[PDB]
Amino acid sequence: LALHGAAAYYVGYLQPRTFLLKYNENGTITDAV
Amino acid sequence: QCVNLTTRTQLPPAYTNSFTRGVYYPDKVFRSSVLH
Amino acid sequence: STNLVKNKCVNFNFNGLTGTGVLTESNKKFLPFQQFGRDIADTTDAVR
Ligand SMILES: *[C@@H]1O[C@H](CO)[C@@H](O[C@@H]2O[C@H](CO)[C@@H](O)[C@H](O)[C@H]2NC(C)=O)[C@H](O)[C@H]1NC(C)=O
Ligand SMILES: *[C@@H]1O[C@H](CO)[C@@H](O[C@@H]2O[C@H](CO)[C@@H](O)[C@H](O)[C@H]2NC(C)=O)[C@H](O)[C@H]1NC(C)=O
Ligand SMILES: *[C@@H]1O[C@H](CO)[C@@H](O)[C@H](O)[C@H]1NC(C)=O
Repeated sequence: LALHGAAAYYVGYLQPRTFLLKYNENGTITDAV
Repeated sequence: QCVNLTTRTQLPPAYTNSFTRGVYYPDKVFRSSVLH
Repeated sequence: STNLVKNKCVNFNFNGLTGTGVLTESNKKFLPFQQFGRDIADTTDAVR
């Protein structure tokens, strides 16, 4: 961080999972299960 | 040189919830109009 | 490398990937980090 200001940060941890991803007609992921 | 910062109030840690966050593209193949 | 010929069935080699078929102009827009496009049956149907 830096010193002299308003900041907030969040940390989470990844696990091996199976996801169902949705691709629209432009190729972007818009939803997941 | 290293300086140990003082004058910092200690507080209990805080938690929150991730609402369907953290999804990334698994590979580099283009796909469209599909459930994968 | 040879010339690019369209609208005819032609054996093709793209960056080492070989196949047969007919090439047409596409409206798909690839993000900069991708090179091939694949359909539901997982076969390659688009190429930059
Ligand atoms: C900030 O505080 C740490 C203590 O957490 C100091 O590190 C210690 O330094 C002494 C002397 O070099 C060592 O005997 C200890 O083992 C160190 N402790 C740890 C946990 O490493 C550090 O020197 C301080 N920084 C300053 C005074 O600038
Ligand atoms: C998120 O995780 C934290 C850390 O495990 C949970 O905090 C604990 O909650 C239980 C039950 O309320 C307490 O008995 C523990 O003392 C808490 N630990 C700490 C370090 O505070 C928290 O409940 C979890 N869920 C939410 C919604 O915050
Ligand atoms: C897809 O691309 C078209 C053309 O750029 C754009 O108009 C549209 O908003 C995009 N998104 C969707 C969901 O169709």
